Amino acid sequence: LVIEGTTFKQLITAKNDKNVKNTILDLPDDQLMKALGPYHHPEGLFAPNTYTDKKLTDLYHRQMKALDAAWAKRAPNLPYKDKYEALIMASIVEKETSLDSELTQVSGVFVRRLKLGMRLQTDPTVIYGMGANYKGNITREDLRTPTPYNTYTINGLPPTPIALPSQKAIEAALHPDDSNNIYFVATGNGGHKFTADLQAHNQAVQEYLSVLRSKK
Amino acid sequence: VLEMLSDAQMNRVLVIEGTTFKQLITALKNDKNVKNTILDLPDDQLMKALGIPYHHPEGLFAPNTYFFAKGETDKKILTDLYHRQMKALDAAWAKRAPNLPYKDKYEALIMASIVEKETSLDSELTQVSGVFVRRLKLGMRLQTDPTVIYGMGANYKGNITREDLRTPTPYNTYTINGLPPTPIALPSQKAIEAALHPDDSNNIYFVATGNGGHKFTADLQAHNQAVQEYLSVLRSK
Amino acid sequence: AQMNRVLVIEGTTFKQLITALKNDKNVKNTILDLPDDQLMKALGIPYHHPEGLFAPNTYFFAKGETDKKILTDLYHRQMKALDAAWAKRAPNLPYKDKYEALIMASIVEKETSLDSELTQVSGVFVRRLKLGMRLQTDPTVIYGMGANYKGNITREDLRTPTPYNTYTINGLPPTPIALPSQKAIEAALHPDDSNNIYFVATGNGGHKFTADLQAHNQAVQEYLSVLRSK
Amino acid sequence: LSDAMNRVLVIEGTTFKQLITALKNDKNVKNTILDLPDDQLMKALGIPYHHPEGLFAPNTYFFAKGETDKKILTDLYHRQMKALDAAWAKRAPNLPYKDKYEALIMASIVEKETSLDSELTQVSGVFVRRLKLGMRLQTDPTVIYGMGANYKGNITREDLRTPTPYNTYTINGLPPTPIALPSQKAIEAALHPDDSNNIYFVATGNGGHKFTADLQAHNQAVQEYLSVLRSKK
Amino acid sequence: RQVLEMLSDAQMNRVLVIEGTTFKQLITALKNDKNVKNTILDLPDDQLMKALGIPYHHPEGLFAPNTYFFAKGETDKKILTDLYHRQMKALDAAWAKRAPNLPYKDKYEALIMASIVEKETSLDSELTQVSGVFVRRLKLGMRLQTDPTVIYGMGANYKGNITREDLRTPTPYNTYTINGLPPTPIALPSQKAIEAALHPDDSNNIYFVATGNGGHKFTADLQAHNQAVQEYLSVLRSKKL
Amino acid sequence: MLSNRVLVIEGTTFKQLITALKNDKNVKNTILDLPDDQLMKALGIPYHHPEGLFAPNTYFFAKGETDKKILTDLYHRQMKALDAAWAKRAPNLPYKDKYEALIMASIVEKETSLDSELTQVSGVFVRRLKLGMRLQTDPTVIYGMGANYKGNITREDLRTPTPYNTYTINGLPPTPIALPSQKAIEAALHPDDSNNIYFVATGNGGHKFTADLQAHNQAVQEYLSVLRSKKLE
Repeated sequence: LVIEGTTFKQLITAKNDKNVKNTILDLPDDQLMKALGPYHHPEGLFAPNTYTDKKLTDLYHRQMKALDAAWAKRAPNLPYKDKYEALIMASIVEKETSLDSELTQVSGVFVRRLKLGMRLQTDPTVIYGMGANYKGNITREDLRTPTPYNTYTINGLPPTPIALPSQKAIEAALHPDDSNNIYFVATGNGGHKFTADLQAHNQAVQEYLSVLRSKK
Repeated sequence: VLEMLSDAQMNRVLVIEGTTFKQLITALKNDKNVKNTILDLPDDQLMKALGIPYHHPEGLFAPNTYFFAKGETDKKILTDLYHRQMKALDAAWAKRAPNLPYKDKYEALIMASIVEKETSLDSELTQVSGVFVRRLKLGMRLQTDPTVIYGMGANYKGNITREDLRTPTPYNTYTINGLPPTPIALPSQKAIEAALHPDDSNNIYFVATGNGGHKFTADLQAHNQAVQEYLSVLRSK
Repeated sequence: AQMNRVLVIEGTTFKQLITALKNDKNVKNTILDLPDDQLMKALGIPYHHPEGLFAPNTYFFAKGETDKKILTDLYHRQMKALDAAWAKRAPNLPYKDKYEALIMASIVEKETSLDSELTQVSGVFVRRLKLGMRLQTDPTVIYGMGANYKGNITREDLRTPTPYNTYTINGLPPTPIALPSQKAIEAALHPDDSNNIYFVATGNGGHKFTADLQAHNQAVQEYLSVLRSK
Repeated sequence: LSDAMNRVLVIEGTTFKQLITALKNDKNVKNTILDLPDDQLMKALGIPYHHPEGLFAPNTYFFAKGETDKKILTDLYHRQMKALDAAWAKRAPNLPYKDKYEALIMASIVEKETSLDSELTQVSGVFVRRLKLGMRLQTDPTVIYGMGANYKGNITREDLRTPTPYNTYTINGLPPTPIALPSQKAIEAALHPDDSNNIYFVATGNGGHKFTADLQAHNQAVQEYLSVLRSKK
Repeated sequence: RQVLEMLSDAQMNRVLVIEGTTFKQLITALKNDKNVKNTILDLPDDQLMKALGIPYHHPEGLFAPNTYFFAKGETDKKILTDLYHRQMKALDAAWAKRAPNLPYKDKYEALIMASIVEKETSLDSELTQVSGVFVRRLKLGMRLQTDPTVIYGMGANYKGNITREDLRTPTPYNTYTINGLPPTPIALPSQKAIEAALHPDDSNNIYFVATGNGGHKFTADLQAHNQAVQEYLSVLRSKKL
Repeated sequence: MLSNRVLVIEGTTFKQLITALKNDKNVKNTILDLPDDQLMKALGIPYHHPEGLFAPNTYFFAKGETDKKILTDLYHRQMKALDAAWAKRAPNLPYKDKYEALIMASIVEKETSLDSELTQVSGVFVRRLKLGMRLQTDPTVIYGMGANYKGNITREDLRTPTPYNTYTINGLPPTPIALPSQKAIEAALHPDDSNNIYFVATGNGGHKFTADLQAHNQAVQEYLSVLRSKKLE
């Protein structure tokens, strides 16, 4: 139905079914958030799972229930002011990995960065900020252009989520791993290599280059 | 392939997460399709028969739904499950987090079995491991009931008593310091990964809520608040 | 007839070819298991090590033919191609003799899959040699690791001074590292006119070539993004 | 192979006019605008160039029987500009082309000067260097093209002596337009010349050429080729 | 004149590698030599074999025992590469001239057997005999049952004792539990041991045991072997007091 | 559930399959160069000739696997198919045993490319057998000539008596002539309800089936005209 990591817009169009008619679906999103019954932007507020126009409503409740549960049992000394920032981070974490085993590790990388004052420098934020201007490839001019969601230029979390996060992604966002790693790069054989200093990261990226050549 | 992912027409062997080696032994002894070559070995003689350099076999065979040729020898299957489990354990050890209190990967497997038997929700795996990991670093005894059951062994009739908790076995983490001598169950790859990637927290206590989860805490007064609360809730049902 | 076919594909090793003839019923094994020095002496080839000296192509031979005839003919075809290309070669090339050209042809072969880019790759390496820079080409490191190569290279691998490691050695490796094609040899002898000394895959089938490390690093980042989307 | 059956094969080195005549004499292709003057044809096809030469890619094309000419040619033009844009984007530095059109012109010259792929880069080099040194390209296909209709399959000494806009013995630099339809390999070669000092070359008679940087070696080679070509026939 | 000049060669450094030694002993002895420059001695063994150009994965048995002479200040890589070349020269010479119907797949198996034979005897006169016993055993499917192999397999786990429990534990090198040759050599064999591995003696003997007075007794049936073992037990037991 | 991709195509010969196994790095060779009698002895197959006994399909076998497992499994798969089809066969068929059905299946397989027509071809041959007519099928003549087949057939080839020549012998050939698919086996055992005893290729895909010689000859004339028209250059 709605798979973790998908866009809100992705769910909005999938408006193209017999069972759901276009009642409030083509309304502007701000006025639509007013109409649906409390966030200004709709991204991240609907729970991905394998489950009338109103049903979105059930998913929202299912999503907020999940977040509330996760926020209630959350870990101490987290750099989140409120549950919304945790949801933003959960979205960031979700699209940065496909393996559950690494969720906490990814979360750690970003959580620690926030506490250390570092920019998150995660590509999905910029891809999201450009949206329809994304041509399947990222260049230096893309990363240097200040967007509201550009985590290479801004400090801290972006204003909103960038995708629909899962319950596992929320819990991971609220339970980072105990490590010093603040970098990670795909291994090329499935997964990521996490590191704590830039030189180790560049070694890992070079390893990723070699495996990717070998995979050719 | 996507069915190689779920490890012709053949026999379907299943190893369930949290299960003991011995249960697997009985399940193969109760399968026609596997030939009984070595199922009644003493554990020392069986570890020698399979080539496994460990003295005791617990925890060394990976839970998963596998397919084996109808008629396969038992040793074939046991060796392959051993190789798969050690593949997972070596992989997890290679990418482990720093400053872990494990002398070697065997201790990681031990704790992975403990964590596996102590938790029901994957979301809490890292947390449970953390509580135990921190305890090991802080010198606290693990005080986990599944270890006590394992230590009682044949003397376990599906229920434990206060005398059971006070009775010194080699596996009783209320009486011994540190990890027990061997694993106490067959851990999943997720439990091994959790054992090697504890969460960033101060909690060193936890107790079940009753709906599959637990309340985690960092101080004994808060732990005791939560436990008396759970005792009250669980008694009523 | 349906006479025996021995297929030699470009980029394969001599060892692969030796095993391929040793696993053929139709080919007689007279000298196939000899050490390389004695084997080259047995065939009359004046080189000490056999890599790169046998031309890749699809050959047909009579069932029961000798290994020595087959290898002599492959050596003669490769040397025909090499002498021809060397005779018409470009000026000012940094090769002492045709053997060094063959080494470079093997490197180029294993470093590229599109014909259109062969000369450019050759240029990159030719220039590096004229500039005194190390070639820093991974296929040589793979060859140096040999049987210990499992499809991945580690930092300890790149630092290991093997005889073929172009990150640690200066110049060309001691021998070729594969069986090069004719076009790869021609490219070795006709580098392109450019200042580029770096290249990295684009992700869309080709490579991006550059002359400075900053541009190369931008290109590598672009490749990382492209591979991420797919 | 390029598919959309009718097999329109356009071989590299052919002229645009040849392609137009080969399509007007094809039963399977509908003839709508092939007999219009070329300026009107370029306006009708949407192409922004004044002259059509070199802008339609040689290849083995398979269309639907009964296809319109405009589709066939628009597809060929778009394919050529795809190749040309890609090649210009990845081109070598310090090239003497002001824009991609000059590169395509040069690709046509190179294509008409060689039959072996092995030599394309070398041919391009010889000419590219010449452009940089101010030397005239002195390539005969250009003069043939400049004579145009007055070319009956034979060239005379005064033909080479007569100044046409396409005569590279009399003009300095490149001719005003391409002289043939260049292949993808020829465009790439034009944009990636070889590193050599050679500025002369002459055919061997077996399909290849001898390249050199000095006139005397060139002259030895030219006489040898002259002898072989006379003695053969 | 210069015939005896060649004790071995490469005022002068005098490296000496003894028969029966392990690779590891040689590397440590090169690290504790002032005159040998340590450029690559501290590498892992796989990467070290690759650094030297050696195509074998494991370094054991590939460096020839002899008393050599190198320039004072010589690099380790020169030393090890030349010792490797000398060992492979000996091995190729012996493999090319080897006896027929031998149970070796390749020269590496011969080198493994040479290492075993080297560790199993100290008298050159008996080399051929020992190799014979092991060679014949391979043809008959019998396990070599040689203690130096199990010692090598136990590695650090060896305190000077071989017990029935030690002999019963499966190692990759345990010739009581595996059939055929171990995965790698277990020591550095000498030229004589390589040749002996490739030139077994003509007999039916498939058993042997130390005599106790220097040498071994070889036998063709187990009863003779057990009588000989009893004789060796008595001889050494008396030497205990 | 498509049974390293080892693919055996319908209508291919056994000899082709052996060569494709012998031309594989991924499959190790133990008995591929044995004579066919001795190799059938090796695999345990009780038939004297190996043709027709191995099922075409896309397999994706495990690399570095013995040929004997692969071929015994293919033999068993096709013999399972054949027994299944024989058990459910149509009544009054002129086959003495399942081997004749397999032979006919091979003939049918090599005689048609459209699945829709299998039964029809099958019918034509079955009826012919009941009426004593010769099958007069060219793939049988090709197989009978064997190594002597140069891609072309002469009238003397069709007139030369081979053991497999269905222009000269009555009934089925001694063995199959290719490896038939299961669809072909079933069609061989389920002929169509018709009186047609002739068929000829159309040249535009398919065949024209008829019940009388004059209609068949008309169809043959049309096919000859069409096929001559298609091949010009």
